[PDB]
Formats: sequence, C-alpha cells, structure tokens
Amino acid sequence: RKLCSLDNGDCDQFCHEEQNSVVCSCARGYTLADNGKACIPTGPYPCGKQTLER
Amino acid sequence: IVGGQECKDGECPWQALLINEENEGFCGGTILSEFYILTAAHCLYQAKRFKVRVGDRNTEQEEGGEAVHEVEVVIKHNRFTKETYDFDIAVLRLKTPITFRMNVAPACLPERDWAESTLMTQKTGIVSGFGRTHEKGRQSTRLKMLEVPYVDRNSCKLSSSFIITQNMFCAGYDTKQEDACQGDSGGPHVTRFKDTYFVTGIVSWGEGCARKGKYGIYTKVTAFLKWIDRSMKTR
Amino acid sequence: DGDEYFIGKYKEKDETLFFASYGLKRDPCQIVLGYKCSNNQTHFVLNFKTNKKSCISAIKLTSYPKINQNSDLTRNLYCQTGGIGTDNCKLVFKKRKRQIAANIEIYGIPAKKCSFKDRYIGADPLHVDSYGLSYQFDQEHGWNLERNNIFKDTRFSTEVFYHKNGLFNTQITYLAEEDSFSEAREITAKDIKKKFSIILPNEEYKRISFLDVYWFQETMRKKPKYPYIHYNGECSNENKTCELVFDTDELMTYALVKVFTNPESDGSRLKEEDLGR
Ligand SMILES: *[C@@H]1O[C@H](CO)[C@@H](O[C@@H]2O[C@H](CO)[C@@H](O[C@@H]3O[C@H](CO)[C@@H](O)[C@H](O)[C@@H]3O)[C@H](O)[C@H]2NC(C)=O)[C@H](O)[C@H]1NC(C)=O
Ligand SMILES: *[C@@H]1O[C@H](CO)[C@@H](O)[C@H](O)[C@H]1NC(C)=O
Repeated sequence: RKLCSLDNGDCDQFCHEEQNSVVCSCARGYTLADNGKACIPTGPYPCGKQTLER
Repeated sequence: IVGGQECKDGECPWQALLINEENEGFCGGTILSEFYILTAAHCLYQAKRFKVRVGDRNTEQEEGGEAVHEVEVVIKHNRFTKETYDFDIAVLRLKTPITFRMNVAPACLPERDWAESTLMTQKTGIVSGFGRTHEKGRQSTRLKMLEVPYVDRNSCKLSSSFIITQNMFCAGYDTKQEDACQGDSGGPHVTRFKDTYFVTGIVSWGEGCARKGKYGIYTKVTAFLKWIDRSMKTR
Repeated sequence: DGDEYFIGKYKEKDETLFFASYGLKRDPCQIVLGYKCSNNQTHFVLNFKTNKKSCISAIKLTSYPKINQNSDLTRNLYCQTGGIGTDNCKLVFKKRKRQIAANIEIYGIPAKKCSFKDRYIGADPLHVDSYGLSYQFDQEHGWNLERNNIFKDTRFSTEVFYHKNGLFNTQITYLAEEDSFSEAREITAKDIKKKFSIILPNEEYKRISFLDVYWFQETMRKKPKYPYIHYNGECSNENKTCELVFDTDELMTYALVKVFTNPESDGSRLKEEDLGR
C-alpha cells in the first residue's frame, strides 16, 4: 500500500500519506485502534452510519 | 424527485426542513452539527422570516417526535451572483442545541483530498427530498430518495447551452424519468463508501425537469471546506 | 353615479332572467320571487336557481352612493356554487359601512345551442387578448412582458395568476414576434370532470408555441385554490398528437384555449433567471 488511493489505504476512515507512509486518521466520535483499520466509536451517536435501534 | 422509491425509516436521518409563517416547507437543509445548517443561498430571498423543523417523516400531519427551532444568524458567501448562480452556499447558526435521537443524526464532513481521490471517482450517489412529482404537478408529502450516477466533464459541458463554473458539477440520466425537480432547493447529496455516508454536494440548479438529454447541476462542496472550517467558529 | 361590478360579458341579444333592487340595512331581506338571502354586518349572500332551460351569460351589480376606493385591485363579487354556463350559483358580496343600496340583473340565453366563443375571441386575435389590453413586447428579446394594472397572485416563485371580471388567466410560456394564430377550442360544462385532458395537433406547420387558458370556477373562501395545469410528457417534434391534462381541486364551469403556432420553435424557451430549482 504505497498510497491511500488503493482502498482508502486499508483504513475505514480518513487516510493520508505522512512521511511517504500510509497513515489513518479518524473522525469525531472515533479513534484509531490497535490494527488501525477500524476506528472504534467513542460516542453515543457517532456519525457516518445510519441509526438502528428497534 | 420523479420516480424512485420512498425512503425507509432509519435511512434518511440527516435531513431538516425550512418552514415559513404558514408552517409549510420550501427548502431543505443538512444537519452538520448541533447548531449548524447548510442551505442554498437563493432560499434566503423568497421568505422574509422562517423557522427550522426536524424529525418529520410526513409534512401533511404531525406524528410525534418533530421539533421546531428558531434561527439565530445566517452567513453567505461574498461572491454570490444571481446571474450565474455561483457560490450557492449558505450557513445557518441556530439557538437551541438539537437533541440527537433516532432518525436524527449528523453526517460528518469528509476531507477534500480523499473526496476528490476516491469519493468523487465512485459510480453513483443518493439524493433525497420532498420534490414535486411532475414538471408542474403536486408536491409530495412523503420524504423520497433516489440514486443517480456521475457524468464525464466533456459531456457535462457539452450537454447544456449555458455557462458552467468550476465550483459545481453535473449529473443525471439521459432519457429515463429519474431526476429531481423544483422544491428541492438546498437538498443534500451524499455518497456511500463501505456503508459510510459522506455529504458531497447540494442540489443547486438545472433547467427543466427530466428533459431529454439534460443534466442537473449540483454545487461542489469539496472545494469550500476551508470556508466551511472558517464558519465552524463563527458565533 | 355609483360603483359597478361585473361578471362575464354582455351581448345585445340576451333576455333578462330577473331584475331587482335591494336595501342593505334591513333584517331580514324581503323575499322577492321566493328566493333566499342572508345579510350580516359584512356579508350579503343570495341563492339563485332558475327553472327554464337556459344558460347564464352575465351578471352586473350597481351600488350607491359613490365611495373613495377603486374596484379592480381586489374581489368583491363572487358566487360559490356554480358559475357561468351552469343554471345556478350562489352570489356573495362584501359590503362597507357606507353602502345602502344595490341593483341586480341577470342575463341568459337558451340552453341547448349556447356557446361563448364568439365574444371572448375578439375581432383581432393577433393583437388584442380577451381582457382588452393589447400585447406589448420587448424589442431586444421579443418576449411579452407582464401586465401590471390588474389583480395578480402567485403560489410559489416563478408563477402568475391574473384575475379580472371573474375571468382568470395563465400563460404557459413566452411569446415571440412572428407567431401566428391557428384556431381556438372551447369546452362546455357537460364534459367537465375532476380530471380530464384534451388532444391537439402538431402536424408539420401546426407546431404549438404558445397556450393561454381562460376559465371560470368557484371559490369556497376569498382565497382561491388555483388548479394544476401541467403539460403531460413532452411535446417534441416526434409525437404528433399532443395532450393537455388538467388537475383541479375545485370544479370549473367553462374553459377556453387559444393555440398559437410558430414553425421556428424548437420546443424550449425560458428566461435566464427562471431556470434553477
Ligand atoms: C354573516 O353571514 C355570512 C354568510 O351569509 C357568514 O359567512 C359564512 O359563515 C359560515 C358560518 O361560519 C361559513 O361556513 C363555515 O365554513 C367552514 C369552512 O371550512 C365549514 O366548516 C362550514 O361550512 C362552516 O359553516 C362560511 O364559510 C362563511 N362564508 C361564506 C358563506 O361565504 C358570516 O360569518 C356571518 N357573520 C358573522 C359575524 O358570523
Ligand atoms: C410524446 O411522445 C411520447 C412517446 O411515447 C408519448 O408517450 C407522449 O404522450 C407524447 N407527449 C405529447 C404531449 O404528445
């Protein structure tokens, strides 16, 4: 994965190239996890998804 | 919005309506944050005063859960011209912090570089609203949604006979009766990426409705993000 | 002298249905010829229903004494259930504090062979409309302007609805210099439904370039509900027979369409600020 242009650079949220290296970055209500692919929610109603309760 | 299919509950939660003194909607808006509303510039002129309504799946009658809020201040781009319909972006600061619940949730604004690299290079996108059901017919009382693909730049400019600015881009079918009509001013356009939803454009303009060999023009939001950012801390 | 209010147009070969004079302060009315009224502080309504086979043509009201107010910017006479062409309608008039008399007359014509096309079409259809005001264009684009000295109303942006002497109006599109007049079509009251349509020809040099509709109707309250007159599908060159479809919320009683023809029209013509949602 040289650039984030290929499948979001394996990230499930924001991606960019820092020091010519693919690095992820999350949106509000999220933070980068151990693997960094998926950002775990950190809020009651995180954005980016449709609500599903009942 | 002609044709398509009615939005199912829990799939279109980022919408909001603008109501006049008679309490009838005429423009839409996107819930960007707890105080922030995105709307087209031209919606600010036909109404002297207005309020915001949220959480209504049926404009004809109340069903419970709807909320009414009062506007505080409006900000508009300094280069808006009524002739070319350019810079059709407007931000609204509200008063009461909206209470998030089911069917009421904001859509996060994505970064510009990703959006131009991947999001805008995808196949299709989703629009929604309360658009009229014909060229001059009646307005629908049920929120509706529809799907539309993108169009290449060369055909985009060759389609219409008017001038096209770099701040807005076209899309739409060729002959099938799938296109949004009047009454959807300020409506949001969203893109899907691994089930994640990102706002990309606003329904800006376009002559006629479902005309043969004609495309609709949507305002390109990705090039205004810094402006949007400079409005994140205004009042 | 006294002020006057009209509904319809008068012709020199019509017989009177009835003719009466009313005071406007008594309570209740005087029952004239077994009819019914109602009088209040700000309303005067009358019920009419003829017995002979006839279709009504015109109504006229005269009020004394003269008062300082023009009589064309608002609505003062309107009848609520019926109209022109149907043998009955219920008149409603709104008074002021200084009006104390009224004179009322009604004219009609034999029911079977009565049609109103010979009056509202005029003698020079290419230069004067049914209202009487002549057309006047813009010299740099050749598109007609909007007459401004009549009661006009809008529903949303980019819409117009004129009114005068109980006759409405709606112009479909814009008009050019070199248009021609082809013909006119009329629709009587026995072919009126809640939803209907009409077929017109578009063969070669009969290309439709302008349509304006004139119609009477009823109104429950002073605020009317204009019907939806949209243009079914698209009338391009290919489809020769083109249909016009109505969608009414209240029942009309008469309609009239003045087709205009221009071979040069490409089918699309719109202003530079009308176009975007
Ligand atoms: C003096 O009399 C006039 C009529 O001669 C009154 O105007 C009419 O009043 C009636 C009764 O309120 C109205 O009917 C109402 O209409 C609603 C509309 O939804 C409907 O639910 C019912 O049919 C209801 O009865 C009527 O609209 C109104 N206007 C007319 C007939 O043109 C007037 O109100 C009277 N004056 C006073 C001070 O009451
Ligand atoms: C235009 O042609 C199409 C062809 O299918 C037809 O369905 C439509 O009714 C036509 N419209 C008019 C106004 O004639």
